[PDB]
Amino acid sequence: DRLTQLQEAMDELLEMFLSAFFWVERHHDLKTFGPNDKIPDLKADTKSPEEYKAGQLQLARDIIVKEQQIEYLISTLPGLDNSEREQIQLLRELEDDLVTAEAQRQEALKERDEVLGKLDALLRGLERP
Amino acid sequence: PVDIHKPFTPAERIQQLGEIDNDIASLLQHLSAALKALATPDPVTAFKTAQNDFFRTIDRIDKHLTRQIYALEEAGIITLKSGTGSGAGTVGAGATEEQAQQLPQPQ
Amino acid sequence: APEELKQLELLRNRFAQLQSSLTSLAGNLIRTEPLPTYESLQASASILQQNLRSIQELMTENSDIFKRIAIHPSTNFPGRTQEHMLLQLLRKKLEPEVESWVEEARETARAFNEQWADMLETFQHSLHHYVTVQLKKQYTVEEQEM
Amino acid sequence: EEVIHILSKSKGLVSEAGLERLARSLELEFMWKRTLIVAGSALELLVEFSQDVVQSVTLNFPDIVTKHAQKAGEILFNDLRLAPGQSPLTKSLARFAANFERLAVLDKLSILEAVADVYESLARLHAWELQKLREDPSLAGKDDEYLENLVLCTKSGKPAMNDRGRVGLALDYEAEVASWIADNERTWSILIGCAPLRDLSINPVRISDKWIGPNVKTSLPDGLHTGEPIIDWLDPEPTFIPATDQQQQQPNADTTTSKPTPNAKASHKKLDDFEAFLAKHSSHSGPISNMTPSQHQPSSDLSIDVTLRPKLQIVFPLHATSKEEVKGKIAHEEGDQMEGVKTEGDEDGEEKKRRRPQPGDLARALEVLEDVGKWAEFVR
Amino acid sequence: PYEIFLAGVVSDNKARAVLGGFTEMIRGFPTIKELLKERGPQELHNILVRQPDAILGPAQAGAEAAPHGTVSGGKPHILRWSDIPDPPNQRIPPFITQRKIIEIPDQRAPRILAASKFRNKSDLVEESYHWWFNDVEYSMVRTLDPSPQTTDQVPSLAGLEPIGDFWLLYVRMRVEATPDRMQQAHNQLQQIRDQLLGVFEFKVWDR
Amino acid sequence: LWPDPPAFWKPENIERYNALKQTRLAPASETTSDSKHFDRGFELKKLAKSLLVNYLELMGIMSINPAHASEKVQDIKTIVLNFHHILNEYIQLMQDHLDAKRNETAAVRAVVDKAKRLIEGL
Amino acid sequence: LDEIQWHTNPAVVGGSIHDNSVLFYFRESPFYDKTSNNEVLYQQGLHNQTMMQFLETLREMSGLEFVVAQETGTGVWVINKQTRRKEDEISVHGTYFLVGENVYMAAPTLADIISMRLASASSSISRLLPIAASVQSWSPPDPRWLEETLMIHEFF
Amino acid sequence: ERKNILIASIMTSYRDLITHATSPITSATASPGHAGYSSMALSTAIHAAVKYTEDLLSLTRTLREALWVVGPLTGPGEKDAQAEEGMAKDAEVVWDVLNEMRDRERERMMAA
Amino acid sequence: HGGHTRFELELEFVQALSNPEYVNWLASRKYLMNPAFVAYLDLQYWSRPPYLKYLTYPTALRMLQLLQSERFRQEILVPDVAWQLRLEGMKAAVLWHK
Amino acid sequence: AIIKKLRAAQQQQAANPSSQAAAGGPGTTGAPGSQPSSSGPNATAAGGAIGTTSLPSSATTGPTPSNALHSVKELPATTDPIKHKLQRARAAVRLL
Repeated sequence: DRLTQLQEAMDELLEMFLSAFFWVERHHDLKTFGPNDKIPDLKADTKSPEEYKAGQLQLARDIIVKEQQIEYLISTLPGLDNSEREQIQLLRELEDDLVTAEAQRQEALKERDEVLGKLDALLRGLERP
Repeated sequence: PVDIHKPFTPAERIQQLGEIDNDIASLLQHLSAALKALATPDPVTAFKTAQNDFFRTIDRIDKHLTRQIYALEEAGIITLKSGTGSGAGTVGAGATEEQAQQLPQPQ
Repeated sequence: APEELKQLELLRNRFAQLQSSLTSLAGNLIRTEPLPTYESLQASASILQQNLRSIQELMTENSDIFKRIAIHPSTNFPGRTQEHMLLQLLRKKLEPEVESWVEEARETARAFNEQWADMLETFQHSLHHYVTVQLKKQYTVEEQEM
Repeated sequence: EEVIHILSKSKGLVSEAGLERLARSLELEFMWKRTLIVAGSALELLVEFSQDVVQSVTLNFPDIVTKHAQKAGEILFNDLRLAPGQSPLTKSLARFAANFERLAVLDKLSILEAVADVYESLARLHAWELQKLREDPSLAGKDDEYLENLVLCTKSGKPAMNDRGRVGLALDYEAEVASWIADNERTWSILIGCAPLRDLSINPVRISDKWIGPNVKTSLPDGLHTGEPIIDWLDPEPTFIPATDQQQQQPNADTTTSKPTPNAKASHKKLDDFEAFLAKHSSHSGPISNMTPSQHQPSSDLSIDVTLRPKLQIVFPLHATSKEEVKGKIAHEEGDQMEGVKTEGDEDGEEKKRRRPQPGDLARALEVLEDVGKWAEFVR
Repeated sequence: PYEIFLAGVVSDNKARAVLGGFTEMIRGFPTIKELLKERGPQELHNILVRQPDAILGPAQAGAEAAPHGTVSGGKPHILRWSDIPDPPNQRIPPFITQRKIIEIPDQRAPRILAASKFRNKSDLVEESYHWWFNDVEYSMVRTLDPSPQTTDQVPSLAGLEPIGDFWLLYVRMRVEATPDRMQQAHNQLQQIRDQLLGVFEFKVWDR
Repeated sequence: LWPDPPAFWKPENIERYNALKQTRLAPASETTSDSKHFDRGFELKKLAKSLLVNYLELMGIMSINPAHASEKVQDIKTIVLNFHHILNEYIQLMQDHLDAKRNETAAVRAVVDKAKRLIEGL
Repeated sequence: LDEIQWHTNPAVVGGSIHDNSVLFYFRESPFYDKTSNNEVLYQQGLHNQTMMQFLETLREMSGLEFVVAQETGTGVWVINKQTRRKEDEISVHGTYFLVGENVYMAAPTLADIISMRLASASSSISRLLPIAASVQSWSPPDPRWLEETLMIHEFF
Repeated sequence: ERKNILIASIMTSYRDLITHATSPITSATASPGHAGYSSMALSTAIHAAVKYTEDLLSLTRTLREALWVVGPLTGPGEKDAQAEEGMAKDAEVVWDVLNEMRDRERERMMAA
Repeated sequence: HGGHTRFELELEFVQALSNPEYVNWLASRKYLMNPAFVAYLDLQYWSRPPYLKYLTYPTALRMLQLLQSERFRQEILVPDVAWQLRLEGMKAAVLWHK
Repeated sequence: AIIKKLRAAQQQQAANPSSQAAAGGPGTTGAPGSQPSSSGPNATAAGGAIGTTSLPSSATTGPTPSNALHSVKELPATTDPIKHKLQRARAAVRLL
């Protein structure tokens, strides 16, 4: 589960990168690129200039935490003896413990009602008046 | 007409109509053979004979029934009501027979 | 083309007569609770049989023209041809009973069974002679008076 | 009008509902605290403000008689105390009126009265008439009723006065620790009082110190005279007895059906009482219409008869020198449906006396016999 | 009086066949020979007589005379009769007659009223069968030609146009005071007419 | 179409098979009844969660046992694929590429540092 | 064997589904004529006339030809194939419904030779014996007393 | 009528039945479905040919089979047959009567 | 044989019938009419305790019972109900509806 | 605790019925006042009548409520029997 969410997050991070980079490129580059005196804006790609190279420190700072979140659940992994045979050895008792302690409570509902049923003939006929 | 003899014998006469039922039934025997013969891929009538058997039995039945019709004669109906539902018998005398039939008692 | 419009119209009329008779029978059945009369069923079956014969007759003499005839519609075709009920109208797939018909159990020694109108010849002879035979006396015994 | 007497007499029935003390016999008292005082005694009743609670009486100074008080309460109060069950509305003051009656008459005449009584000098006779019975029938208490042939007196037994006793219907016999007989048997009485006198043939009240000698041989002295002379007394009978036409020296065929109670006895017994046993004795046997038994009484009794195949029938005149005869016939733990029937031969007059006053001491204790001899039970 | 008669003729060419057919609708078949003596008055003295069309006729049952012959039967009470004519105004049921008639113990009162006004005239003698089933005197009678007058009837030939024993259904109830009974009789007659509509038919005819 | 079935084995005569197989005081009872009922009911309803805790322990042991290896294998694949067209030209500025490679390098380094410590057991 | 369609035909590649390139589906149909005028002219379409615009020219030739007649709700196409081997003598030897991206054709024998074998075979089954008995055979207290109380039940 | 329905039954039915040997035997060279049709022909012809209870009726219950006359009512003369045994006992009982009669006078003490 | 492989061919068939439209096709070819075929089918080596681990479509189990059910063969023969069978809430049935 | 007219007040007869009216010089001559006293006695009687009519229910018939009391006594006995049986059964129970 934890593994599932961390994996899918690590993957969707790539979709996030594609959403960021190529959309900021669609925000057409007003750069000093080396074409002639025609600022390449329409055919080779105003749009908000706040992300061309300022966004490389404006909007990526919005995502630095989104890329640091991954290491959080990394610490949450259950690191222990990979041969976990100890836990099953020590829990296999429970499969019989519950039934053994249960037999009493199983017979309880019925038999505690039955200590009353042995008398229920009278305990239910008594209401005569 | 009673050419040979009267020979009405109505009490016995019943036997004829009692036995015609056999011909009436065996009509179906005379029939089924025709289908059984036409089924298989047989001599047309040299293995059938059934058409002529059929016609013979039919004409026989018709003749006997007509002879019965004419042996009877009551013009369809006359004195229409309930035949002889108008009926009275001799049960009285039959019962009072006991006077003579019984009681030779002193002996 | 127009010369067979009367043929197809006669087909339609005879078919409508079939449907009318069928509906009348369906009504008369439930009109009462039990089997009304065996004779009613007899008469109705005969009725159906006559116009079944009618369709059967109308098939043969012009079958070949139906074979040559392809789809050549008129007066309503190009419009109503959206709804795919045309397949249902033209289901040439045989129904389970049409399939379960058994050409088997007859295929045995099949390919003759014709040339048996001599049967009908003998039958005509016998029946015609019987029509002549109406002598009341002795019912073909041909013996003594009585 | 002359009949106004009868008009007033016809309503001789008291209101009898309690809670209103209107005896009005010229007494005197006052309300709240209804204490009354006469020249004689005094009576104080502290009833509740709505009913009766307590009553007492002080016999204002006599003389000794004062000790005879303290029993008047347990008889008067015992007639107004009303809680046997519950009865707030039904309490008739008839018995209380009767008991109160016999004291106003004495207090109305006192002169400086209820002091002159004889019982003090009469109990000597009762104490002595037992020592005459040194013979020992081994009865242990039956002698006290055996003494009803001669004498017996008492003070305040049932009523609030002095009286006497005589034959008490048993005389011959009983575990029965209860007092069921005390309200079913009837010793009769002889009362005592005082009344104004009219005819000067009677001695006045002779105030007494002694009537009898110092040794009982049955002597009887008398009181003397002169208390500035006074007016004498009287005494009635409880159940007046009809005496025949004697007065010396002061057809009908009715029938009924009853149910006797025989359990097991001799050959054949009586039906009416017991004493018919010993009177019916000539010997151990031989009851063949002996026709002369004694049946001892102050006046003797008479004959008897019986038929054979033995439906009895008897006859009993009174041969007290008056000789009047009557008779009765008989026909037949369970009832027996006998046939009582009486027929008389002759008739005469009877007196039915209820009260006659005496001039002195002895004139009362002299005629007891003739009274005893006049019992005619005739159970019905 | 009053009654609800009905009649209809049949040819006796079929006497035995109709007797058979009538045997049931219960009993056998009794035969009775009867004679009559019609008389006519002269003096016209009518208290309860009404001579003009109510002339008198006595009827005498020659019971043994059937097996015996010549009529001498004064001992049987000769029932005298005097009736009204054919009353019109009703066709649902048949006519209802009013025939004042009574018998008397051989009373010569007939001769007395004759001496008064009447005299015997031509009269007849008839034969009859009476198959009384229940409440309806079903009968079949015929006046086999009695040329004599209250005597033997040797000729015994045909009597009228209706030659052949004529049938008669009589329901004699002189008490017509009960219209409920009258309507009930009408209903019963219609019912038996329906039930017998097979062969026997009947309506007013000519005597 | 469809690969209509190979219905070779088909019959009812099968005895060959099955031929070889032959080789004012009742309050006391009222109260004790209530008490026993309540105790039993509570104990039963509560301690059932043992099933859930055992399920969780088994599930965790499973999810860690083999899937850790699959993650440890798939992790470096992304880094190996990261170097698509990068070369030492400091053809464009590719500052985004350089900063990316730095960031994912740090991430992979952290992942590997976690992984080596993860397998404490042997 | 022309009752229902079937798909050995999953490719939409050839070609554009319209007047210009709708016939390629038949050109690669489950059944091809292999000898028609188009099959002997445009199979040489390499470096030559290879469009419906050119195909519209062949009626000029003398042989087996095809004609589109209808284009019908949304997709009703029909090919009226004929054999015009001679001058101007066509021989129609079968049409085809191309709607539903496959071929279809039926003869009007159906309309009778299915209705017969259905109606007769159906209606001929009602002859089961319904009941059988007669004089010979053709034409076939206390609990009985509760009914007399039914009406009085409601009355009272 | 009631004995001429015979014809309008026998002929009409059981000739029109045997004349349906033609319907199956017709030549077959044209059509494949008309057999599915012709099935109905025979499967109704035979259920028409089964029309025999409505003839056995008019055969057995012809008119009466038990009682044939317009029944009259007459009287027999056979009462004499019982009258003989009756008269015998009549003439015989008088013997028992006289036998009993003797018993009355049999008693005798002193009279004569 | 005429058919080479054995085991995978054994089990590919028994676990092939996942979605019903194919079995509707087969009912059209009326192999179910064959009593020998049905008797052979009532072929359940997979469902038993042994030879069960190998199966890898563990939702073609309800189908075995829905097929042993007699009338449901011809009932599903109808195409519309065969289609109506093609629907199930995978998501809602998170824990093996049965 | 009856609120009706007092028992003694409901005097059956006039104690001084004559009221010392003996026909002489000494006689009660308040004949009109005597009639007034009689009318006062009658008014007291009518007051007692009203108090009696309003006092008691007189349940049903002087015998019917007695029958009902017998029925109620039987019912009380039966009801007590039920509680006794219940207590005895409870005692027999509660063993373990």
